[PDB]
Amino acid sequence: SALTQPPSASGSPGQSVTISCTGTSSDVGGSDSVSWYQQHPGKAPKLIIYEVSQRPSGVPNRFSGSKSGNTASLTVSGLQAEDDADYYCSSYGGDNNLFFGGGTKVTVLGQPKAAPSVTLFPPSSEELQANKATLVCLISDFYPGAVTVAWKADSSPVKAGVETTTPSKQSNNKYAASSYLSLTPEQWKSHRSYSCQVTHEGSTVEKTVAPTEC
Amino acid sequence: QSALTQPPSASGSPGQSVTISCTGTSSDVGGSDSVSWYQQHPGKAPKLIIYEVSQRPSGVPNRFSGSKSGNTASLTVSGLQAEDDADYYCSSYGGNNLFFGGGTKVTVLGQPKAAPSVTLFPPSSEELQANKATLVCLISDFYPGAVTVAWKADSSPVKAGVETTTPSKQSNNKYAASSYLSLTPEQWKSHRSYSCQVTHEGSTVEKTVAPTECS
Repeated sequence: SALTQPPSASGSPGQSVTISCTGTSSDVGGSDSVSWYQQHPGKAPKLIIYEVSQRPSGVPNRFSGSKSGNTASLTVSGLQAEDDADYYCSSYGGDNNLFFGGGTKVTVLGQPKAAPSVTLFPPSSEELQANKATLVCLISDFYPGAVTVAWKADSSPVKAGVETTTPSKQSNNKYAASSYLSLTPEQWKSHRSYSCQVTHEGSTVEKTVAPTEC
Repeated sequence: QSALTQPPSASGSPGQSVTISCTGTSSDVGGSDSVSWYQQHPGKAPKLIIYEVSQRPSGVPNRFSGSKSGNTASLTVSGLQAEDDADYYCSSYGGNNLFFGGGTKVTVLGQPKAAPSVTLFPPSSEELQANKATLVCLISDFYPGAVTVAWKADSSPVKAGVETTTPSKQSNNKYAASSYLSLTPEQWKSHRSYSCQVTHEGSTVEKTVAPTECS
């Protein structure tokens, strides 16, 4: 039996948002065992409130928890991009039962546009010794999290051997991805250069690398 | 690092059994019979599946069993079913605070296992000229799509400046990710080496790179 949370809530940077967690007299209304967890997709939930109002060590004083009757509430003030996450409440009930809310996705509205930083790496000596010549185009610090990548061998398009990872949000709240091109040492040494062209929000960043002169 | 230690992953095929551990100290896991286990499917609420070491809440099948020996609690899932593929967490009371593990991803194998290809790249000449010395540890062609990365500066663990992408399925239906360490040129040039350690299916692969006079 789930506790009741709104599926979504939102706020702009620096604003406050309050989200609720409705249970029954025998769980939320029954004791001070209400906890709140903040979870970024693909990461473990982080405890932000326990015993209705208590913050663990390291949780900013911007997160406040309270309860009135059968409804617990979490308020997040001075919203920051890192606060954009899923929030789950829980409460013990009778008979060793532990109830969880269905989660609230809190959206921090209007986050700033950010162009990608692109760094193109030529093949490592270890992999060239291992008869491999992979290039990696590291793409970081971009927002929103959608990019397209094209590769060139000299000035010509590369139509095979390309993989680009699905962008993931990193600790600076901006996206990262890597495009990698698996070349043979012969393909790498036979061209004057390779280039990675990253398109983000209609603007392209191009980087070029060439076989070592060392 | 979480208060209790759980292995980052486990796997098995349908019908197999898996056992996952949760290690603490004598003041938490080994001090009482208060270990709880929680199951969580991506994008869904966690669910309590074991409490007080061995107790199953109503409706949790007997395929799930919990035990404890000294400072280590264990959860066994027998006859693995598709619905068991999830993240599993433990918790315990401590000397009367609550301590948690960092979670174990349990994968019900959907295709053959595949060990990752790990390629470690030193700083590129262009970024060094731009006063950056980012290293990239490319990890590809692995299954299950669960990986843990750690970096070392010489033999010392380095946590600061590390970012690792969430694994994503590539055109060959295997996973890829990259881990990048944002060093300054001073940090890069002043150490003997830097290493990328990739853990997958309980085994660790390490790659090391060191500065050169010419890039």
